[PDB]
Amino acid sequence: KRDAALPSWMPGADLPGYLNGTLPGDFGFDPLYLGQDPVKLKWYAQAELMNARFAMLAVAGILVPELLSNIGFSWPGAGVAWYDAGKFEYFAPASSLFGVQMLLFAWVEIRRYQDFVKPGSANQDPIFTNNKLPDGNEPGYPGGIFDPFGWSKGDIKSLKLKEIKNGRLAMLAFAGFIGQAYTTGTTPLKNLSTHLADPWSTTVWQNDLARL
Amino acid sequence: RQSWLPGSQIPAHLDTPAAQALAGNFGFDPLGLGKDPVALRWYQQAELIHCRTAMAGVAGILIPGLLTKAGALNVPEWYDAGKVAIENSFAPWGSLLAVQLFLCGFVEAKRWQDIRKPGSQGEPGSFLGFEASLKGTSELGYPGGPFDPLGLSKEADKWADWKLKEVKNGRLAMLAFLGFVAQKYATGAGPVDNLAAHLKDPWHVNYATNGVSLPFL
Amino acid sequence: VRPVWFPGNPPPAHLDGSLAGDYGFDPLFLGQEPQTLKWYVQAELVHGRFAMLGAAGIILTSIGAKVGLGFPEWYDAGKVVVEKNNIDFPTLMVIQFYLMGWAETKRWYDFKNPGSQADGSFLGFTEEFKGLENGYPGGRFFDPMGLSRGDAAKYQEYKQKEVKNGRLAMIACLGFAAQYAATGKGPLDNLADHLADPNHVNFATNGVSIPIA
Amino acid sequence: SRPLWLPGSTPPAHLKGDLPGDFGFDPLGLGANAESLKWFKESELVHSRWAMAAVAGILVQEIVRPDVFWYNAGKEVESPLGPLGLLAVEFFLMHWVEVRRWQDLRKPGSVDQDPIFSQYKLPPHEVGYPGGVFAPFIPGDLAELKVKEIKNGRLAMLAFVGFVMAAQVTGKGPIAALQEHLADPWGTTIFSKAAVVPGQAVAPPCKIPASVSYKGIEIPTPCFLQGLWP
Ligand code: CHL
Ligand code: CHL
Ligand code: CLA
Ligand code: CLA
Ligand SMILES: CC(/C=C/C=C(C)/C=C/[C@@]12O[C@]1(C)C[C@@H](O)CC2(C)C)=C\C=C\C=C(C)\C=C\C=C(C)\C=C\[C@@]12O[C@]1(C)C[C@@H](O)CC2(C)C
Repeated sequence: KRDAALPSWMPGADLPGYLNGTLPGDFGFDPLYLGQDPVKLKWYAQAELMNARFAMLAVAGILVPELLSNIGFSWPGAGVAWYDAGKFEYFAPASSLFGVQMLLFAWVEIRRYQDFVKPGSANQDPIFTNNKLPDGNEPGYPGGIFDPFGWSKGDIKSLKLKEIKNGRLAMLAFAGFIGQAYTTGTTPLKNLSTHLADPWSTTVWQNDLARL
Repeated sequence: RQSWLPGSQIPAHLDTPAAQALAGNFGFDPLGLGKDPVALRWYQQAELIHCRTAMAGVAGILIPGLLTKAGALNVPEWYDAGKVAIENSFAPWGSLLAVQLFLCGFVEAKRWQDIRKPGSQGEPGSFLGFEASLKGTSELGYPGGPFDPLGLSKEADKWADWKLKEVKNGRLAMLAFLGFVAQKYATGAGPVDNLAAHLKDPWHVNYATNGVSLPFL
Repeated sequence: VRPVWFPGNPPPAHLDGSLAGDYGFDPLFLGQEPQTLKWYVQAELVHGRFAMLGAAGIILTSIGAKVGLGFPEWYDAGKVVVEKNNIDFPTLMVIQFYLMGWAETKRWYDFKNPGSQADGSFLGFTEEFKGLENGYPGGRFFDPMGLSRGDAAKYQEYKQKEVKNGRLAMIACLGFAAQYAATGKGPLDNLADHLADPNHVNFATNGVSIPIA
Repeated sequence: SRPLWLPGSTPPAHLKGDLPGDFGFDPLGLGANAESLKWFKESELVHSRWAMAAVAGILVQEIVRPDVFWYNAGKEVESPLGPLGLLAVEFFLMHWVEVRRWQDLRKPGSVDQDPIFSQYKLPPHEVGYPGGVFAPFIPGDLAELKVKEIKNGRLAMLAFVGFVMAAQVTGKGPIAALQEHLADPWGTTIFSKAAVVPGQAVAPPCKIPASVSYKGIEIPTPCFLQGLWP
């Protein structure tokens, strides 16, 4: 039932009709029919954006710090694996940092949720009432102060597709960090160097068979 | 029409519009226990209370157990916690239990009287202004009001799905607790210890080799 | 008019010749009631198909043992497999009744309610579990080559072959048990001994079958 | 109307000479169902094309590399890429190629487009005969060439089976085994080395080791249905 002009995750396949192509990154992939219900699909679309944008920040926050250390840049946190950052000594105890984090994230997340329930109802600054986001925004794409450079005024449809594509790739990358670190016990870029050193004897088959 | 046993004859008393409006109706009543409509209404309340208590109880055994294994917490086995807690307690278990019966008895009595006369606990003047919030909703077993702080039940388009999830997880939790009791006697270890032992060697560590469940073999 | 098991005797009324392998043999009238006959038709086919698998499995492994490829005798295979491979017998027994219980129960409730297993309740599969006839499932899973979906006349011929080979296998399996009890040897040890001296090595000289001899 | 596998016989009803290489041979009636025949027709071409390349490949290996037995070529070959490196590349490349071929069979015309370069597409074609880039040169009539392909293909399928059983019975490559036949034709046939009569069965011994040690593991190497050998 899906339009044949739309791109497909499996060329030639007959895909569900409810994925009509409005959402970005709509390739008709839903073999388990999780998004069949329109009410749940609405929630999943936002959840995909949220997990996708945190994954992109997280992946960039795990490679660049490791890349800089390998280059030679020196700073107190250099050379610390992403899975050992918790034990590192910061200016404040980790417990107090977590407490501040939840209070700050309670404010912004409840503001974001208010918009999802009633879009356009959280666009106004509560203190400096003059400030406000433009009235045309949609859930998940605030704009206004969140888009200071005005990129959203261009080809928005292409930009949203680029965002979700990079986001889906970042989500897989973070899942790779968990699996690779758990099985190899080393940082992701060290794993890449091992693979490039001898690609033909460093596959997951080679590595896991040895550990078997 | 989803059934617990595809191709079997669904009981007639579970195919009525009233019965099919119950959450989790898969046509399962081989003993005909719910054949009487009045009894089915009472047993539906019993299933919800067992579901919700089992879910809270099993979560109070499984989550602390998993965290204890991970080292986040240090909680004893569910079957030893009562003794450990009472030693460091401020009251003997007899006085602790008696207070529990008084407090539980009071709220259970109010729920009991609501089953017999739905909405009757909203009788003006009975409670100190709070009776208005004790009328419940149009469905027995779903009080709402102060019992639903986030107001998730107000979403009509999601109401049927919420109820099905509750009964499905509730039925699963009840079987999990029955599994904990059986596995405690069969193996003499904790539920997470049983899970780890099975995963270590699934084909040699199970109930067919515990020496209790299958005596004929 | 059709050939019968006892030439000259008319076939019974309830055996009208439509079923495969119908030779009018029911001297005890066990299948007189039509609903009982349908159940028995499936029972004969399930027995026959299990016996055909058992006869072929016993024969093949017996050949391997005879030509010295290291196979055990069918009456010793169970012990050798569990001990050699370190398999818990009760665990294997439980898995067997899970898998057979699932397949048998679905077959059971298709007999009680034909086509009831094709509603999509099992993982969404619909047509593969509809069934074609009593005791003849058909479909893409049970008949992947669609030999029941081609020539109707050819299909009826295969039904006659299946039941006849099935009855022969059931008799053969009874022979394996009786011959092992009488001789204590494997099926092809018995065959080899008979061929060496047919006149003097047979059931009449084994010291068991004819006790008065 | 057409030559038959058994001259003087009547072909089955479901075979009418439409397909290339149709000589009315289907004694068991496996192709009576139309849907089955479409799958079997595709399968026969794939088996035949694989067998033709393999038979040609084995023959050239023996001539070019007479010192290596094709049956042992799996373990004797040593390359830097290693065992699992080679297998990983083969798995992914074959998975892509086979799924695309498979999709055309299910839904013809749906995988004729080049995924990467949008200007390249396969012209419409029959299932199993993808023209275009796959067929830059067609020497003559397709109908005649399709018959030639399947006839040579059915011969190569039997040839490969002959290579396997000859190798297991003689331990020699196809050409070496042939020269053994020519030296003593009356004492080298399968009849000359095997026989079964009531009371005695004589079979040749499997000339392939029961197991092979390969880079620290043991690979079983059983003869095919040895217990059933004549
Ligand atoms: C996306 C979320 C997220 C993820 C995936 C992780 C993942 C991880 N954190 Mg991290 N954290 C995350 C958010 C946060 N962490 C922390 C604070 C910490 C701390 C303080 C520690 C970790 C550690 C760990 C690791 C736990 C496994 C381990 O080694 O156990 C075994 C545990 C240990 C060997 C640690 C023993 C000493 C430790 C001081 C004991 C107390 C630890 C706390 C109970 C941690 C509580 C974390 C909670 C609040 C998220 C793992 C790599 C641990 C680590 O890096 O270990 C090498 C660690 O010590 N995290 C905060 C608060 C700012 C977070 C806020 O969002
Ligand atoms: C058409 C495929 C094919 C065929 C017919 C053969 C045939 C043979 N190989 Mg060769 N090989 C084949 C592919 C490959 N081989 C090898 C690597 C080897 C080695 C290392 C050895 C052989 C050996 C042998 C011989 C005996 C093997 C045996 O009895 O194993 C018994 C059967 C098994 C051990 C396993 C059977 C597996 C199953 C039939 C198929 C599994 C399919 C996969 C799960 C699919 C996914 C993977 C992808 C790539 C398709 C025999 C001549 C042995 C030899 O030379 O002996 C003298 C030997 O030592 N082969 C590779 C890796 C590059 C292959 C890749 O395709
Ligand atoms: C985002 C994609 C991505 C990438 C680029 C890599 C890259 C690498 N992985 Mg990782 N991995 C990923 C995801 C990824 N992984 C995920 C999701 C998991 C969880 C299952 C793992 C689990 C894992 C293990 C357990 C191991 C590696 C290892 C490796 C190395 C290659 C050898 C190997 O066995 O790979 C196997 C990798 C996979 C089977 C991942 C398949 C799934 C991804 C998403 C496929 C994407 C394909 C697509 C065409 C894009 C690829 C190219 C693009 C990024 C430019 C290399 C450093 C090995 C290593 O560290 O060697 C030193 C190793 O042992 N990975
Ligand atoms: C079924 C196909 C097949 C397979 C699986 C093999 C397998 C093998 N061959 Mg053989 N071979 C084949 C066909 C095949 N051959 C054909 C058709 C020919 C005739 C040209 C040969 C000629 C040949 C020779 C002369 C030799 C082998 C050797 C080998 C071995 C080492 C291969 C190697 O080092 O590759 C390394 C691979 C490369 C350097 C790159 C190869 C790239 C090719 C040319 C691309 C082909 C594309 C084509 C479209 C594929 C069609 C596949 C299929 C549909 C037919 C290995 C056992 C060697 C041997 O015996 O070693 C002990 C050896 O000396 N083969
Ligand atoms: C309430 C419940 C469990 C409650 C558990 C609690 C509070 C546990 C609390 C604690 O653990 C903590 C947290 C911490 C520990 O340190 C201490 C304790 C105090 C131990 C289980 C119910 C468990 C209930 C179960 C298992 C009921 C099963 C019923 C079945 C199968 C009925 C089937 C049928 O009736 C039908 C539906 C239809 C008929 O036609 C046919 C038949 C077959 C009769």
